[PDB]
Amino acid sequence: PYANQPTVRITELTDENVKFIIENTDLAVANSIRRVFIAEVPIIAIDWVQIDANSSVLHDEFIAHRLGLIPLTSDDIVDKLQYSRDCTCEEFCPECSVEFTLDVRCNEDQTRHVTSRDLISNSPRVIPVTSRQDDILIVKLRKGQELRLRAYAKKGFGKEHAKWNPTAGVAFEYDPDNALRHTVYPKPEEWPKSEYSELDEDESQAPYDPNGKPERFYYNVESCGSLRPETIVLSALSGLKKKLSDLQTQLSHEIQSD
Amino acid sequence: MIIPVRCFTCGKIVGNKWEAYLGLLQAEYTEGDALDALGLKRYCCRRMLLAHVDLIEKLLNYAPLE
Amino acid sequence: RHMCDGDIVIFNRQPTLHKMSMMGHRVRILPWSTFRLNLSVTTPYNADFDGDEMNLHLPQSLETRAEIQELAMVPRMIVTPQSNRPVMGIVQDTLTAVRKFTKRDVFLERGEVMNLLMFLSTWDGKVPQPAILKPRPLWTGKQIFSLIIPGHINCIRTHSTHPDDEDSGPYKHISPGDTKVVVENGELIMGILCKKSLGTSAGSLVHISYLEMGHDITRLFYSNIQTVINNWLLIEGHTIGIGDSIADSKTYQDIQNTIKKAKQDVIEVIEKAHNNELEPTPGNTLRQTFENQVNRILNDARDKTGSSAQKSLSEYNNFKSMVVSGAKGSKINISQVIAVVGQQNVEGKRIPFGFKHRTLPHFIKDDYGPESRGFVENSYLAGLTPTEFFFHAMGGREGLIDTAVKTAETGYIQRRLIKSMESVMVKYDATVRNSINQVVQLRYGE
Amino acid sequence: QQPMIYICGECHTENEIKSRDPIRCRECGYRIMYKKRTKRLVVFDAR
Amino acid sequence: RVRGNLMGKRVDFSARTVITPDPNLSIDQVGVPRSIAANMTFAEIVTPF
Amino acid sequence: MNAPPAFESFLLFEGEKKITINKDTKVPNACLFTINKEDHTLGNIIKSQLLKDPQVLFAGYKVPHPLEHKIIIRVQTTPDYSPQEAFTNAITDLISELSLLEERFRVAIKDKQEG
Amino acid sequence: QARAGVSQVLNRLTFASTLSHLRRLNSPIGRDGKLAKPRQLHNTLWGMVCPAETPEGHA
Amino acid sequence: LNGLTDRDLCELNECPLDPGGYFIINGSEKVLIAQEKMATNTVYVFAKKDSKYAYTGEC
Amino acid sequence: EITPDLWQEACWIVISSYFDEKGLVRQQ
Amino acid sequence: HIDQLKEREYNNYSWQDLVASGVVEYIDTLEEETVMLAMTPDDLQEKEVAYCSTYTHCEIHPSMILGVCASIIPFPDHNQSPRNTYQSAMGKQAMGVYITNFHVRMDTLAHVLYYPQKPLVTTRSMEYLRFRELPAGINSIVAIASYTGYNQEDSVIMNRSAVDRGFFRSVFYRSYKEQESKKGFDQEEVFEKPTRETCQGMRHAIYDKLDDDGLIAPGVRVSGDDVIIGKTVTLTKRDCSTFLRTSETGIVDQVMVTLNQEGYKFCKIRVRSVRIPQIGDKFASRHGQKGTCGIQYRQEDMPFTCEGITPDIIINPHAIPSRMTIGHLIECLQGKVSANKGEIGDATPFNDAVNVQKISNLLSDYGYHLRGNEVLYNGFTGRKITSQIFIGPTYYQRLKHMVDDKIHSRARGPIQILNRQPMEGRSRDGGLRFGEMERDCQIAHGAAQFLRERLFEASDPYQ
Amino acid sequence: EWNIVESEKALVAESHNMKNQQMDPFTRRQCK
Amino acid sequence: QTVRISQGPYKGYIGVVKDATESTARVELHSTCQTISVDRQRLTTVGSRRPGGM
Amino acid sequence: GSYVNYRHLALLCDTMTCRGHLMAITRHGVNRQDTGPLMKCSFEETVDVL
Ligand SMILES: [Mg+2]
Ligand SMILES: [Zn+2]
Ligand SMILES: [Zn+2]
Ligand SMILES: [Zn+2]
Repeated sequence: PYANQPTVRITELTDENVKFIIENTDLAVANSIRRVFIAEVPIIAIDWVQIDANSSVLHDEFIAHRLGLIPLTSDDIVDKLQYSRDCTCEEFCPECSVEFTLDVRCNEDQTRHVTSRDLISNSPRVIPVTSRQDDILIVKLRKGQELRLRAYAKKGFGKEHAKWNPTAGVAFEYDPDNALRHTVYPKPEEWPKSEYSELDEDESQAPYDPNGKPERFYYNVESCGSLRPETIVLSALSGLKKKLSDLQTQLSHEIQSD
Repeated sequence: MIIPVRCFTCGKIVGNKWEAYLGLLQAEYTEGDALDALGLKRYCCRRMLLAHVDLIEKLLNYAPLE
Repeated sequence: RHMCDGDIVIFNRQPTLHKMSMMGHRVRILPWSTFRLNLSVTTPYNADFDGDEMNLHLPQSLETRAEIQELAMVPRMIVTPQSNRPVMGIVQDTLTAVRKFTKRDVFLERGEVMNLLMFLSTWDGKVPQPAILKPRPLWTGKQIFSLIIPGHINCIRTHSTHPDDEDSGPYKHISPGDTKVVVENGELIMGILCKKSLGTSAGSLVHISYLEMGHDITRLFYSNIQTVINNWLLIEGHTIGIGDSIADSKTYQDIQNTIKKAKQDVIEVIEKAHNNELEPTPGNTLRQTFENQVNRILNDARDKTGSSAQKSLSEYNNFKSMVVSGAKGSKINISQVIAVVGQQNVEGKRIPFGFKHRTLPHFIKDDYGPESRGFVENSYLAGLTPTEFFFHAMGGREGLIDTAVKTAETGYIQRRLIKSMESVMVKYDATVRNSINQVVQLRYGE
Repeated sequence: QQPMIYICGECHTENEIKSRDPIRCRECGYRIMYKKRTKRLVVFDAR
Repeated sequence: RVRGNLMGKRVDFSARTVITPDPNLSIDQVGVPRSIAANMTFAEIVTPF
Repeated sequence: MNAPPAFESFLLFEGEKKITINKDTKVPNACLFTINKEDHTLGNIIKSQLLKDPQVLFAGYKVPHPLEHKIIIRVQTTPDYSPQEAFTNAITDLISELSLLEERFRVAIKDKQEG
Repeated sequence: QARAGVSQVLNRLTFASTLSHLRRLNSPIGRDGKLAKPRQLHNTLWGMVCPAETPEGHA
Repeated sequence: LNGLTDRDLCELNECPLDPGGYFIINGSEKVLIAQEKMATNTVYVFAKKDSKYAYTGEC
Repeated sequence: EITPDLWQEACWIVISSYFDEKGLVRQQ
Repeated sequence: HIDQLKEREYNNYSWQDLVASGVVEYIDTLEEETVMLAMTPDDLQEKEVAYCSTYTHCEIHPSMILGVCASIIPFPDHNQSPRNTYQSAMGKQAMGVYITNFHVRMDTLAHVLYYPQKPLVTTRSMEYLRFRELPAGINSIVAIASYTGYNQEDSVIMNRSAVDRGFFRSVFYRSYKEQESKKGFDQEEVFEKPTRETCQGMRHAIYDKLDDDGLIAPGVRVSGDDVIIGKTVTLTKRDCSTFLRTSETGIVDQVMVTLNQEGYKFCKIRVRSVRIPQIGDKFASRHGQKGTCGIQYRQEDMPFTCEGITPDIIINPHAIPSRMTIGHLIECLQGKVSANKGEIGDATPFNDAVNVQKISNLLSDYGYHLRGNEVLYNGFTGRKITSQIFIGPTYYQRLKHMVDDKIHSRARGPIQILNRQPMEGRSRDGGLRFGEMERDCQIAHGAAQFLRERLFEASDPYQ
Repeated sequence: EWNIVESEKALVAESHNMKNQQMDPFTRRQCK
Repeated sequence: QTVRISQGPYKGYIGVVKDATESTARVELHSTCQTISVDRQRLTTVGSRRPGGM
Repeated sequence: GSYVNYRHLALLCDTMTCRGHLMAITRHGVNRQDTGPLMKCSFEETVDVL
């Protein structure tokens, strides 16, 4: 009547994605961790843009939309900042936000490519993905136009909006061989073998297994560039733990109150 | 009108690849090869470079001044 | 005060053909801005959730609110007097989902069972004994569905794929194909549920529930059916694709052979008519009998191809599942998709000669062959020839024009019918009269 | 002291047009002219 | 007059909005939005209860 | 125009409780836990963890309406084991398992880098 | 006493609509006629008039 | 804009993609729908039955 | 010389030439 | 001729050359009845059973019969004629970049889409229709299935994360026209801020929002029942100025002022509005599969394939068999093939070399099921779905039938002048008509009190 | 230009591989 | 007048007060096309003037 | 293949055969009945009957 002892094994560690395997755990925990990877992951992003002069051809809101989707590295800043909603001051304080500025005006004859590199941030570590591969194209200006603005970044998670969605695409998969029969293939011979399939090329699918629980969940968390993959996993685990702790505290208070 | 910043389905940044895609297509590479040369595995992110129409150019033709 | 949750309104759709088009509903505010309503209530209104519009009036008097609540309400207006059968029935994906849910080969674990019971507004709170204790507790789809049936209902219905030569022979009370629905004490025992037992048909399970149990009980029955079947559909899942439209590569051979045989037969008929051998059938001229024979040959060929296609499907096919469930489709649709479309008639006849003695410039004069008069030999999966494409367009246009004229004529017909018997009623003297107190019937409906 | 500055149609040259005056550019002379962006706090939420 | 404003009139407290499916609601319920609910009203008599 | 904001899915409103206990009357030792501003993430793991415990006769959650941010968890244990302590133990052991999983993942990462 | 609808407002909602509107026909027969011979797609309309593009209301 | 290069069209706040062929009345795009009628100077021999004549040689 | 088989490509060059010489709204 | 024509543009070769050379010929409808037309040149002439062997002409390409809106339909022959006609009528209602110089136009009711991608499968006919340059839709990863139930009776489920990233996010403009004129000898209009003192007739709305010239400046927040132009007519003055229509809630793009033919001050203002795709918006594909978005789920809730590819739209499987739109399925399969390969595919109506078997064989060469089905996972619990869902790219459109432009309500609004009954029309803030058929239905229900209330109490009380 | 040459090479390749064409989903009319 | 929400979930938005009362005040949000009813104390005037005028 | 309860058919038949002669459902058969001027104008021929 207690929990289990899951094991972890990394198969590929890079600066763009990680492929780990989790064994000896329930399917619900795996799916929940996945949904946390996508939704509930603190990360910094643009959420308040003050446009002062936009003579471009696009709409006034289009600039804000594109700026909202520009990732910002927050390897060690997201854990320090606090949610603007829970701030105890007025105006976007640097202790709970990061300021940006963009002032580009096409003067020469050739057309400009206003890229993310023009976002001059006040903080050193909170910068768009241009450290170490072109930059995110914002808009194109022509001789006579300009784009002056300054925006602030805040902490948020994907559940609020897609801008705070660090993971590009999580490849969640378990039981490569259709052993638990959770999916019935009308013609097994017509399907290809999974990447993690240990079955030989002769047999189509593993035989049935009545007394068999799902284990060995494979993951392929792919970072967009803002947070490192392993960092995404650690943040998700810590956040899920915090949610459970808060729920437990609330439950204890409710029981005590009754 | 302009290349999006991220793939609608997946979420991977694709905004910073339109210029690279055009350059690779211009040099010698074809589309089917350039897409995987840039690093686009999933087919959901490959439509952004194949389906996208670049209409910002026609818009820039109507320069306000000079 | 503003409209709050629990208030009574009168939701209505613009074309009010019959009584079951303006029923009261209880209010429930939701964030987004779109009217919503249970899918079962879509059949009466004839709505389609494809950009429709539905009005919503609101009374301003406790008198009228109570009157609507007691007379015009959804649970109270389940059975209609026009055909004394239910109007709200399961006619969407829930129907196909439940059909697959009640097959003999449906087994659920404790987790799934306990998850499905949560979506039950009338659960007594006791877990039923599993149908298979060892080697592992496994419930069965029918056993879970029994708890959804309220009260002690008893009814007998037949499934869509019920072979007629089964009651006469042995295995009457134990059917190998799991047909012959049998419910006792409100518990499903045999058969697979389909439109024949859950849809809008006389004697359906919902009809029996309404007649025996109260209207609110039937309402809870509908709610539980949808809330459980839709949730289990997540684990099951339903779809459709090319894999469900491909034949077995032998059915194509049979279809091609049949089509070639039909072509040879029609050519032989034409040759006989040319050489003056086909004698006129009684009651018809030579051209009439020639056309009738050709049409019969083509229809027989189409039926043979459709039957061959139907017999060549697999239980996992989705078209067949949706057709046997009766949710949306028919056998002729599968026949047209796979085997062959058929003849593109217009004005109850074959394609006429718009040009001088020929349908289109491509075909030569006096070409009464099947493909030259509308017979579409190909199928929607394998594309269509341009000529048959144009003929198919002609048929669709004929149908559209028919629908437009019907939509314009039936309204006037209904208006005249309503303006001639708008004052007739049943007085307290248990007799039907009109505004002039002239007795029309000593007893309503004799 | 705001004389309601405008922007010419084709010249894109600023012009000071006051009430009870013809709508024409200071040079060349056209009949089309647009206004300038407001000076208010145009603040959007990149949502 | 007869068919225009005596047998078919225009009534207040009405609405007309697109419809969408919602199986989580019972057959007798209806998912009205918030704007229409706040715009309409229901005259209720005061009572100490 | 009536689209709800995005913070109403996780942030609590003034007056709304995060968790409320309500005893059921149809069977003994059965309570329905109603959670506010949560989704399947925080209910499916608890459902499974309760399923692991043998003393829990019944366990399962639901979502009264997808647009509404609320989930009801119904628990029924043996008469000698109240459902409150069952919920507490499920949360406690789940937290312990997540912490251990995090530690193992961290050590695996630190060993993977040059090792 | 004259005809109606001969000169319509060009629907500039999408380029396809503009192309369609600029190449559209209209028969002078009375609107919503009981007959059904002129509405039916005739065999001679091969390669001259699109057999699929047409309204679905009364016209 | 008779045979004018796309450069000028772009400079004149117009696009080379516009099909054209639509009048401008009071700043509104008016288009003339192509009306169809019976071909003139051709003999038609109909057979109207709802009349006193068996055949009618309209021209 | 006649163009056997290899005609799907030469089928649309004529269409391209026609649409280039005469526009879509050329009749008006 | 083909060689000389393929080198056109460069030298000077055009269609007139073919016509003069004596290769093509214009045959009109009256002469087409006396020629033995042929469909294709190779197939219908080689040597077989002697059909006619006297062909006089030969068509260019069979698919050329289609018109304008029908041509953009991929695989029209694979679908039933009514659905092709529905698509042809709905194509004209698709939003997008309707003209490149849209920022200069001041038309009324202009819609523009942010990211109008190009169809992954383009017919050889739309190359001249100019569709690829000005498309009207976005290629979405559509998965035909019944995930939850909110997409059952002709409805879809869009991805909230996709909308957040700008999926089918379009804009809505609304231009205005208003000018001063000499009404009479004493009557005269003039643009001027109607103050609270001199102007007698005046609205209970905000007026300092606009500048002194009387025209609201660009890029200013506006809402329903707000003054947009400062017109005041002297009788002291009457506020004869217009207001933004109720339930518009936009922002001013630009303000244009000029003189009309008469010589008076004429000005036009257009207000934009970022319409985020919400439930109730009508969508449609290129095959007649209309529908309205029922609910929107976030990415975490939507299902997913073996990798992170969540469907963007989920139509009802049941809409396929009754309507017989296999062309839609073929389009989805070919789009999957094209995306995997990396080049646009061909969907010409009659091609004799595009079947399902060959496409399936191509798709099998990339690690995907030959029929396009794939294994998803329940986005909630994470259990595999038993049925292999059919997911793949597909080109979808968005119609202008927004829900905000149709939603309407009423509570003792303005009344007419002739018969004291409510107004008519959403713009005039009118009530719905309680038609005679509704009266007959109510009589059938026998609810006389409700009937009398609707016809007297809430219609036109009078003593 | 690359698409034009691609189409021409596809046509010549299709003409070359004229060994056998046995496919199920395709048909054509054959009158008389 | 133009105000700015300094506390609460909408902290950071900018809008113009439409209808004000003794306790609450309706403020139309600039970005989103929706009007909310936020408490007056949560607002902070920012104004929009034009110094100079010469 | 549809079904309609016989009661409705019988009621329609009796109403069309109540006054002995076959009253037509059109304006020429119902307005001849001595129902009342306010009821005849509703169906058709408003000003004529008034
Ligand atoms: Mg409909
Ligand atoms: Zn702060
Ligand atoms: Zn993608
Ligand atoms: Zn000037």
